[PDB]
Parts: sequence; C-alpha cells; structure tokens
Amino acid sequence: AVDTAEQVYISSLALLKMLKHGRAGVPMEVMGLMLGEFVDDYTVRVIDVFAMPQSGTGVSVEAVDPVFQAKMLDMLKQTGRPEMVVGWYHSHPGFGCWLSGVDINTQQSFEALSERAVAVVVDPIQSVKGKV
Amino acid sequence: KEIDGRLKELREQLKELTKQYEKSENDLKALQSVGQIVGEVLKQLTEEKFIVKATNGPRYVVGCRRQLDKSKLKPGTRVALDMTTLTIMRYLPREVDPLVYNMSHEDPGNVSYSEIGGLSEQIRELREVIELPLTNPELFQRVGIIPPKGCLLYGPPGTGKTLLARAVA
Amino acid sequence: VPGFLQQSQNSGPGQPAVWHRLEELYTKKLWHQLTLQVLDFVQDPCFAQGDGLIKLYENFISEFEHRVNPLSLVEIILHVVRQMTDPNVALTFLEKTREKVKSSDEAVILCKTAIGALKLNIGDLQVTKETIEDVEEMLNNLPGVTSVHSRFYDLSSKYYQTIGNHASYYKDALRFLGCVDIKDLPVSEQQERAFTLGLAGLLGEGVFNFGELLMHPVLESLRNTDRQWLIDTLYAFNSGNVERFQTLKTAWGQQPDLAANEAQLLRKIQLLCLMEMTFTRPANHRQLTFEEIAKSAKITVNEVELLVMKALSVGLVKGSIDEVDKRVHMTWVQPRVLDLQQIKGMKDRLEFWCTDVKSMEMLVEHQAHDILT
Amino acid sequence: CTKIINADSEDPKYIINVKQFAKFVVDLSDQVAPTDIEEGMRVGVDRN
Amino acid sequence: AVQKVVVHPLVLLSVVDHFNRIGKVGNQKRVVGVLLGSWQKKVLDVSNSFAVPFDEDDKDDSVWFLDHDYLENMYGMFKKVNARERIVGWYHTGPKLHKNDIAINELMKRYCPNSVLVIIDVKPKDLGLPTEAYISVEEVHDDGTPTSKTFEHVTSEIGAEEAEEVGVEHLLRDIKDTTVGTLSQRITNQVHGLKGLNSKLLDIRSYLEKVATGKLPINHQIIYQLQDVFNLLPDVSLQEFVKAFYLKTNDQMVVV
Amino acid sequence: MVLESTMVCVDNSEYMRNGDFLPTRLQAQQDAVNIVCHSKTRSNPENNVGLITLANDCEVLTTLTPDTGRILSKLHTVQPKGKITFCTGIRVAHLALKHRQGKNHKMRIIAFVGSPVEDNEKDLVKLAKRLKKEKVNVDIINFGEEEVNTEKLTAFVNTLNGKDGTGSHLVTVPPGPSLADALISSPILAG
Amino acid sequence: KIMKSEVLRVTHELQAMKDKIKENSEKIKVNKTLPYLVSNVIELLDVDPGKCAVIKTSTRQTYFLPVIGLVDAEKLKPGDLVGVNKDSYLILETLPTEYDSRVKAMEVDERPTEQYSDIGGLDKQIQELVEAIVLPMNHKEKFENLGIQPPKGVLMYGPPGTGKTLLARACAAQTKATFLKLAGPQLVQMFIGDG
Ligand SMILES: Nc1ncnc2c1ncn2[C@@H]1O[C@H](COP(=O)(O)OP(=O)(O)O)[C@@H](O)[C@H]1O
Ligand SMILES: Nc1ncnc2c1ncn2[C@@H]1O[C@H](COP(=O)(O)OP(=O)(O)O)[C@@H](O)[C@H]1O
Repeated sequence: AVDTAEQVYISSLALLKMLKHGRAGVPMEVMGLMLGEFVDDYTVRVIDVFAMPQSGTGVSVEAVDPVFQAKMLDMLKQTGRPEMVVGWYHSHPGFGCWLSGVDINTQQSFEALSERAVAVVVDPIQSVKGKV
Repeated sequence: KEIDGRLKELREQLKELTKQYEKSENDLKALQSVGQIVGEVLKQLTEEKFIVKATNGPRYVVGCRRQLDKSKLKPGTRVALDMTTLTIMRYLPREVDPLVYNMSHEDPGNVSYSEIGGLSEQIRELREVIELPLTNPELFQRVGIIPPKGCLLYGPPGTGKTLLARAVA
Repeated sequence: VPGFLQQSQNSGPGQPAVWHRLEELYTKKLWHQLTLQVLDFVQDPCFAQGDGLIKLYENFISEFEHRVNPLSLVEIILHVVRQMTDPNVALTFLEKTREKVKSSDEAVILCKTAIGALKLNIGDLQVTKETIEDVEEMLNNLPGVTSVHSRFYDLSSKYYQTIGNHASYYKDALRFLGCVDIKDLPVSEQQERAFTLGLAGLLGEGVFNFGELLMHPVLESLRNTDRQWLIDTLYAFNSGNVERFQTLKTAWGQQPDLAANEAQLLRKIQLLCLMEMTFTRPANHRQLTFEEIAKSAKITVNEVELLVMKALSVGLVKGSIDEVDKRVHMTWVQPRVLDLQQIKGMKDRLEFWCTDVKSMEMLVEHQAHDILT
Repeated sequence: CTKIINADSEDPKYIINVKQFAKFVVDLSDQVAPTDIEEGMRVGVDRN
Repeated sequence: AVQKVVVHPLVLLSVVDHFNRIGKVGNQKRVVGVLLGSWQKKVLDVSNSFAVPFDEDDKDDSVWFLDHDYLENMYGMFKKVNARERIVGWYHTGPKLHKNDIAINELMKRYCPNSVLVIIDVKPKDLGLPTEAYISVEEVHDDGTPTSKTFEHVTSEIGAEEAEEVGVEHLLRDIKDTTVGTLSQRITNQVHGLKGLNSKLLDIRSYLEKVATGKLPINHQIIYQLQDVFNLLPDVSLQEFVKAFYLKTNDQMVVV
Repeated sequence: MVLESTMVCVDNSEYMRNGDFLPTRLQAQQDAVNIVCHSKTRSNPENNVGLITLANDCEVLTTLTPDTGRILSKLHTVQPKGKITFCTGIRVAHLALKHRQGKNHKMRIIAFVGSPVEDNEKDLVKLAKRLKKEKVNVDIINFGEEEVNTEKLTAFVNTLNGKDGTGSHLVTVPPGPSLADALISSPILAG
Repeated sequence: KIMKSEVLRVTHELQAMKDKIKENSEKIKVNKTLPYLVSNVIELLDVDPGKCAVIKTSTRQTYFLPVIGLVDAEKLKPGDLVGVNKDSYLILETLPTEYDSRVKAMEVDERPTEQYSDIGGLDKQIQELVEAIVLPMNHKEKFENLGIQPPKGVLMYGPPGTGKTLLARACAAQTKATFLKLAGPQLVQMFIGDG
C-alpha cells in the first residue's frame, strides 16, 4: 500500500515496439503486456515489451494466451534476457489517458496476479508529431 | 504396393483441402487489418494537399507521403484514408452498380434470335442500329453522321419482345 | 561375380592386388572406395587397351551392386567411352550411361558434354549448337561446382574453331583458366592455348577490353620463352602502346588466323591507342587535335572520322567531335586494365585532389573563424 | 441504448435490427437464456 | 538478387541492446541472430531483430551452436502477430568476418532464399555507419580469376520509419538534428560533409598506396573499372563557367 | 529421478549410404538413433535427444527434444556425400548440448562413427586434452567398416572416461555387420 | 516405398490445418457474433493489379474492405443485411435480408392444415390442377427425368364461394411446402412502385 513518486525507466526499443504494434493494429485496440521488473518499490524499469494479437473476443484475459505467453517467456530466457511481467500496455484510440470498463477489469485481474501491474495508456493516434 | 497405394489416397484428400492455415491467417490478418476510411477527393489543394469528402462525414484533407503517385490522383478519385495514419496509403478505382450488375449479368441461356419467326424486319432493324455503327464506322465517316440512339418496341403484350431482349442479351 | 573376379585378376601386372581390394570392397559392400579404386586403375600408367573388356567388367560389377557413386563413375567410365572410338555406337553408349544414371547430378550434364565433343569430332551440324547452349542453360543453381563448368569451358574453347562463338569462346577459355588454377597439363599445350586465345582477341571485334588475358601472368608466362612478340603485342593492346613495327611483325609472325584479319588488327590498335591519353589525362589535355591524333595513331586525316566513329560506337570516347579545330571531347565509359605497376599516376592525382580539398576546407575555415570559433 | 430484435438462427445466433440502424448480432448474455427473448422485443445492449 | 537494401532506424538499437544483454556472460564478442522484415519492390527492409548466444573457436571456424527451436518459435510468434514480417537475413557482429558465415548462411537460407549478412557495430561509431549489409555471391569470382567466397556489399541506406519521429524527438530533445538555425546548421552541414569527403577520399588514397606497395591482394578488376571513370569525368573544365559566367551571379547580385 | 540429456552426432560421411548393413549404414545408424531414443523415452517420455552433424556442417534444427520423428525425418536424405570433420562434430555437440537445460539432466554426448577418418593425431589429441580440461562426457559407438577403435578414437575415449570418469567404452565392431544391441548394452545402464 | 513419410505429414498437416481455422473461425465468429454495420454493397470488381466492396455502415460510414476478405461475391451478391466486422470493417457472413416491411409477413401462413376431403364438387378440376401443381412438387424428379418443365401459372376463375382459397391451401398442404397468400385487391398502392 506504498506508492511514492514512482518513475518508469522505459526503454527506447520498448517505445518502438509500442508504436509499431499500434501502427499495425490501429483500429483494433491491440493489447500487450509491459515486460518490467520491480527492482524496488518505485524505481520500476522496463527494458523490453512484446506485441500480442488481440483475440476476436476483444479485450479479454484469455486473449493473452497463457501457454503462448509461457512459451514466449521461455524463448526470451533461452535467447535474449529474461524479464518479469509487472505491467501492460494498450493502444487506445477511443479516448485518452483513462481506461475503459473492460480495461479496468482486466487490469484488476493483472493486479491480482502481479503486485502492482501498472495500467499504462498509450494513445497511438494522438501521438502524431511531438506528443506521445 | 501397400506402401504405394495407401499413399495415393491420403494426399488427394487434401491438395485443395489442407488449405486452411493460410485461410485462417488471412482472416486473422483481417482481424488485425486496419479498416481505412473511404472518401472522394473533391479537389487538390496543393501538390501535396488534397481535399477529400468522406462519403458520409466532412471533407478532410490528406497528403501522400512519399510514393503514392499524386499525379494520377484526380478530383473525384477514390482513395483510402485513416483517421490515424494521416495520409493515403493506397488508391482505388470506382464502382459498378452491383445490384444492377448481377441482374444484368445473369442472362439465362437462351436460343438464337433466328428461332422466332415473322420478325425478320425487326431483326434487321436491330442489326442496323447495334452492329452496323461499330463494325463499319468508315462508311458513316464518309457519310459524316452520328449513328442513331435508340429504338422503341410496342404492341400487344405477346409479341416476342422478351425473347428478342434475351436473345440480344 | 566371383567368376568375373577370378577372370579379372589377370590381364595386367599388379591388377590382382587391386582386384583383391575390389573383392573386399563388395564383400563389405563398399561403393565410393570402389570408385576410387576404379579411378586408380583407369589412371594407372596404362593405355587401357582392353577398353571393351573393362567396359563389360565395370558394367558387370556396377549392375550387380547398383549403389556406386553416380557422378564419379561417369567421370571415370567416360574415359572408356571416348577410348572405344566409334561415334555411331558412342551416341548409344552415352544414352546407355544416361539410362544407367539419369540423376540430375554431374553425370547427365557430363554425358551432354560428351555428346557435344563427339559432334565436334564428327558431324558438326546435327546438335552442336543446341548442345553447347543447353549446357549453360542447365547450369542453373550450380554456382561453384566448378567440375562440369571447367568441362563446359573446355568444349566451348575448342568450339572457338566454329562460326558460333569467337569472343565468347575466349571468355569461357578465361573462365577455364580461372576455375582450374594449377597447370595439371604440359606447359607447351598451355602456351598453345595462350596462342589461340591471343589470336581470338586479335581476330575478334567486340573484345576491346578483353580483360584477364592482356597482362595476365598465367597466360603470358606460358609463352615467356617462345614468341614473346605475342606478349608485347597484347601489352600494346592493353596500355595503348602502338609499336607499329612490332605489331606488324605480330601480324605475319603467326600467319594462320592473323593474315586475313591484320586489317582488323590495324583498326583495333588505332582504336585502343587513344585510351592511354584518356585515363592519364583527366581532361587535362581535352583538345584531341588532328596532329595529336596523328601522333597517337599514325593515321591519315580521312580515317580519323571512321576511327572516332567506331570509338563512339564501342564506347572509348563519347565526346563532341569538331572539324573546324578537330577537337574531340574526352569521356570514357568502358574502363580497362590501367597497368597496376603504373598506379602511382592515379594515386598522385588522387592525393592531389585530397590536398586541394583539404586546403580549401582549411581556407574556408580560416574565413569562417568568425562563426565556427 | 435499447432496441428491438429482428430474428434468430436455429438457436445460438440472433440476427437483429437495431435503432442505430445496426445489423446487430450478439451472443446473448450468460444471465439471459434465449427462451425469454423473443422476436420484436426491445433489449438493452452494453456498449462494450 | 535484390537490387538494394534499406535499413530502418527501428532495429539498429534493438540489436545493440541484444548485444549488451547477452554479452554479460558471453564474452565471445560474436553475437549472431536473425533480422526480420519485408522485401517488396527490390528494396529490403528490416523491422525486427533477435539475438541467440553463440560461441566460436578459431580452429577452421566450425565450432558453434544455436537455439533453432526457440528461434523458429520466435519467427512463428512474430509472423502470427504480424504476417507481413518475414526473416530477411541473419546478422553477426564482429566486423572482422570469419569463415563460419558460409555454414550459417547455408543453414538459415531455408528461411530466406536470398540469404544476406548484416554486421552491427555496437561499440564502433567510426563516422556514421550503424551497420553494413552483405550479399552472398559465389557464382565465379570473375571471368579469368579462381574460385572464391566473395561476399559483396549490397548498397544500404537508412530509411525513414513512420511514427518513430515522435519518439526520437522526445528521446533526444537536446541536439535537435534538423535544419534548425538554417545558416549555422548548414555551416555544420558543410563542415562534416567536408570531413566525410576528406576522410573517405584519404582512405581511397591509402588503398591506392597499399595496392602500389602490394602487401595486400589487389581487387583491381573492379577498382579501376569504378575509379577510372571517376577520375576522367570532366568536372575540371572551366570553359562552361565561361559560357555560364552569370551561372547565378545575377541572382547573387539581386539578393545583395 | 536422474534424467539424461543426450546429444547424438551422426557420421554423415560420403560412405554411409553403402549397403554394408541391410538397407544402408546410414539407415543402420538411424536405426541406432531411434532405438536409443526409444529407450530414453521408455525411461521417461520427457527425456530429450538431439541431433548433431559433422559433414562439413552442424545440424541444430532438431534440437534437444524428446520427439524422435524430427530426427528420423531430418536425418533421412541427409545426402551423405560430404567428408568427415570429427574434431568439429563432437565439439559443436558439446556447445549445442551446453545450451539451456536442466541441471538435474545428466549431460552426455553420444557419437556414431561408420567410415574411415583422415584427421591429424595431434589435432585430435589436443581436442581430447581440451575436453579433459572441460570435463566432457562423450561415448562413441562404431558401425560397419572402418579402422574401428583407432589410436585417435581410443585415446579420445580414454581421456574422456579416465581419471575416475564415467567409464564410457568404445566398441571394436566387425567391419560390415554389427550387433547394435551388443553395442549399446553397456552404456544404456553403465556408462 | 514412400507412404509412411507422406501421410505422417498428411494426417498431421490435415488436422493442424483445420484446427487453426477452428481457432480463426472462432476469432472471426465472435466478430461474426458481433456484427453491427449493415452491408449496402456498392461493389467494385477490383481485380488486383479480384474484387472489392464498399459497405455503407449503420452508423453512416463507408468501409472499403479489400477483395472482400471473407465471403465470395458469388454468394455475397449485393443488397443489404450481410455480416460486416464491427472492428475489422470487413464482410463477415451472409444473413437473411429484410422482406419489404409488408412482405415480411403480410398474410403468410406457415403451414395450412385444410384437407382435400372437406372440399369437392369440382373434383375433375381439383384433380386437374393437382396434377399440374401438386405433382410437380412431390414428383418433381419425374418431370426432371421426363424433360418437360411443368407449367407454373394456374388461373382459377369462377364466382365467389367455389372453394378456390381452400383448394389452393389444401394443395399447398399436400405439397408440404411454403404457402404465400397475396391480398390482390389491396395491392393498388398510392405509393409509386409500392405494389
Ligand atoms: N414470335 C414468337 N415466336 C416464338 N415464340 C413466341 C413468339 N411470341 C411469343 N412466343 C412465346 O411467348 C413466350 C415469350 O413471351 P413474350 O411474348 O416474348 O413476352 P413479351 O411479348 O412481353 O416480350 C415464349 O414462351 C414464347 O414461346
Ligand atoms: N367445395 C367446397 N368445400 C368446402 N367448403 C367450400 C367449398 N367451396 C366453397 N367453400 C366455402 O367457401 C369459403 C371460401 O370463399 P371464397 O374463397 O371467397 O370463394 P372463392 O374461392 O370461390 O372466391 C370457405 O369458407 C368455404 O367454407
């Protein structure tokens, strides 16, 4: 129940994956999980992020396939560098910095799973020239 | 032969079949496919600025980014837009009246126009209004006239008008 | 098979030792090592006089083992096929080898080369043009096998004495020289090969550069002891040297295939004597006056028009041609060997450009200390 | 928003005309059995 | 077979980070993976990268290992999330290329027919080159030369990925690498342009000098075919300035 | 339970397609691969067996996996036309099996040799010393005609099983026919 | 020979092939379970430099899904009321159209139950039209094999109260097929083209 002035060390390649995934799945509100680790309470660092195809159901927890996520994590461990899951990202063309009702529900499930599971709103359409 | 003939069964069942993984990907490709909004370019604002009317909503302006061949785009052309990508990603020709298209391209298998008798004068009227203008424009060029436009048929409800229309179709 | 082995142990001194090896190899079912033994016996210092008998024995052994190495067997039995020396049945022999080994390996394409070689020896009209073209048409997805490529290069080099290919025949002969590096054959025959290639360049028309043979040590050292006047003439064609006396001595030095085309030698050397001015002077002397042309080509005034015409056609000089002052503008788009021993000239010009660029960069920096400092 | 329903398939799917002019079909919510909903009856739809 | 390749500003930093993260325990200096992208109009582009731990031995350069099952699973996942992305080539660090590249290319070309090699200089930033592209051509070295490997460089240019301008501007936000300050910025444009021209042409002069000394093998058969025209092109004739004495000097004097 | 991770390097030399065994020696070695993989599967179906090649290449596609069909499919039509590179083959087998695997999984490399080899004695002794320093556990099984259990192979095995090692043996097979059950009888339960 | 390798691929390549459309279909059938935009097909036969489509959506939008990525235009003939993706903006699947308000159910009886026994008097005429209408329904294959296409237009004229309506419904019941009744005297509509 301690949340100070926390800061996220997001990586540039994580940004590039975000913009590429959003540019690919523009109107679909594509989903993903931000691969980060709580090195301490508030200095969270994210080095990598992945792109996952949103299922036809829409924004659902089962859309992020658990077996596929586990296999992806194992692939990262074997080749690359392992990294924990304490966050998520989502291209949000609908409206701005808030979460829809279903987004809140799936973030609540993520919060139950993880410790914080930060709710990150990235708007792929509003970011055009200077402000992402 | 058992190791020969049992093969010839199993691959044939597929061929046309087992053609699903890519159909699945294509419709998944559709699942994350961006749907690009469609308008008609009313006029070209500048060489890079083009005034386009959404078929329903307001006129926007968009701009080709690097290689969309802005020269071939014309006032009234069809292009695909996205409220996010800010540009035209590809261009698209026109339409063909689909409802009319199929009901005008579903002429049933008829018999020749020679299978109806007593209307040879009407047959040659159809020939010298349809075939003659396109086969021999040189004669009419020496004439120096435009070919006629249309012909009217009328009379008792039973004449063969539907047969003649279906035969020429 | 044991009976044939017993019969085959005779008909040669030292053969039964190899035949015992052959007996062991098929006892343990060896095919590749068997091909090496067959390779050793065929390349043994003997003429293989019993060509028909050994053909029957080899076909006997191969047909009852039916697992030998295909490409290497055909590489070896082809010696027996050529040695049998009867073209009417030799074509059937090559078809039989094709039927016995019809795989897409070196075997089939080698059989095609054998067909083409036979057509050269007799009947040079039946399938000669189709065969030679089809070899290259079938060397697809085969970048560096280099075995049958050398074969194809050899046939087409021997096809130089045919109307179809003269300049291309020289090109593939160079390809043979590159692909096979060691001598692997008498120096005198290579010197003869160098003589034929030299005559090919002299007689040819499109071979203006004709690189990899002008100053190539592999080709020149063959004739470094005999007919060095051929070495000098090719060097004249390379560096643009005229040596009209020596080149005329070249014309009647090797009378066959040179006497009729000595006029073509005149035109080519006049064509290629201007390149020495072209690269040495990077537009430093861009006024190619008639007197300068006369010094470079020792040609008359009326022939200058034809020479510069052919120069524009081939690609030596593409500049404007005047006649009030007779000035030829200098552009070259067909580079060739620049006598790498004389690379100091272009190195000096390049370092001159480096000094000029750096000096002007420093000068503008000196004029710009009021902004950049 | 609430709108009428048009028709349905054999059982699971429901082809519906909506006051948003919508050619609308949905899996009926788990709390609602297909028996209760009948053709030509107004049903509210959750925007999500 | 491709005409040219174009590298995005999208994978260069990803490869460098992959080098950094897997180099913690693997100090082989050799990082080998695959670059994924698309090839549409004789222009090849790279959109994704992946690194695999990779060890080497100097003995004939034939000692190595990879995780091909994991790498193949990555490709399936990448294609599933984005169908247009496909393996365009395989990359290796260590610009001093060794001999195992031919074996790696043979193994990975089952994913891409025109297998290409890419070298990323993680630590080196010599002048501005982030990476280099390599095409495998073993179809005879030349007309009259012996057999060789001869991995040539297909021309590579850094492309302009979309939607990354926002991120890069926010990232740097300190240098402003744009034409801002038109007069001063173009002066800097002239400065390093002369710096690049002087450095590269000096390298060409050094190569000509070293060819003259002959300590290194001479690839003259393409060197003089490409540099002779460069030298003889008549850009030194000043009589066209005489014909164009007012080339723009009229525009110079009106601007004054 | 003590689980075994085995990486097999199979001799795809130019001679392996000969018919010394009934189909071929290449198929006989393939039959040697799937029976030992079957035995690993019967011990525990999640035992993993992977393929390594040494015919101027190192096949890694068939990774350290329990499934055997990928080995059978990929090793089939291997085109046994190239040469043999013994020094590279076992070494790359070490690196490939050095990849991510359970620490409980016992590391073991098995080698199949069926053709005569022409390699330097000094180079292979240097490899044996290097593998001795690296504490490598490799057993080698021969097949068909060869200078079977040659001086290089005997010294290579002796270094890898000596100094109170596992005790893996190399069998001196008769040229041509061989009894694969007798070849793998000892290392399947002892070594 | 070469079977056991082929089919171990084939049966595996059969089942995995079909499973992914089973995945995909689901991934698009939930979208097909959530279509929201009517399909006012304004077609283009856009041959790729095959076809294409314009969909006037319910929310007054237009979506040019390329080459119609899911449904063949042979069955996707133009009209309205054919599934369109709410998110992918693609044609989803065909569905029944709208039967012109009045025609949806004007007086259509699903199945009449009146029997032929309760009518009579004109038995020669009723048997005549049964042979011309009912037999072309039950024994339609008899006419197909014979080669004579049965006539369709039967005009039953006579003063009211002669049992024409019962006979038509009784014949429809005997055919066990759909019966549609038209209120002829009220087809004269003031709206143009309404009738
Ligand atoms: N001149 C004719 N020759 C042959 N058949 C005819 C003729 N006139 C009418 N029919 C018959 O009438 C039917 C076609 O109707 P039609 O008279 O063409 O309608 P409309 O007169 O409204 O065009 C066909 O079954 C055909 O057999
Ligand atoms: N043959 C018949 N058998 C039984 N009822 C009949 C018969 N003929 C007429 N009807 C009666 O007539 C009514 C149908 O009237 P209507 O359809 O207006 O006559 P029509 O069909 O001659 O125009 C029915 O209610 C039916 O009870």
